Amino acid sequence: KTVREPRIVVQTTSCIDILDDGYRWRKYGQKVVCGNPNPRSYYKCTTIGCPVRKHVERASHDMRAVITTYEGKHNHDVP
Amino acid sequence: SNPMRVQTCASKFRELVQELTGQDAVDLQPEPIYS
Ligand SMILES: [Zn+2]
Repeated sequence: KTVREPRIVVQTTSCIDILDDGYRWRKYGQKVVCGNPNPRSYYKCTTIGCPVRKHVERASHDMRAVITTYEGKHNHDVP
Repeated sequence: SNPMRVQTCASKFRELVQELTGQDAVDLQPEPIYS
């Protein structure tokens, strides 16, 4: 079957990389990327028994472009 | 320019692919000036 669940990617445009998604999160770390001053930050769900992650980044080629990458799905609709 | 999409894909979809999934991505609209 085609691999996607590890690397659920979501793009948007915004004056900044602070964005909402209707879930609740803690941050566990951060790494550097090419072509942009901001770090990529990584998060994990704070719902009980939920092993979902994401990482969030601005792009190199614009101030205004922003991407989130999720890993696994939340079986919960409550934040 | 095309306008700031901000929250447009922040929905709680079930699938592996959010409804506006592209090449991670481009504005599909016609450019009123040169690129
Ligand atoms: Zn969760």
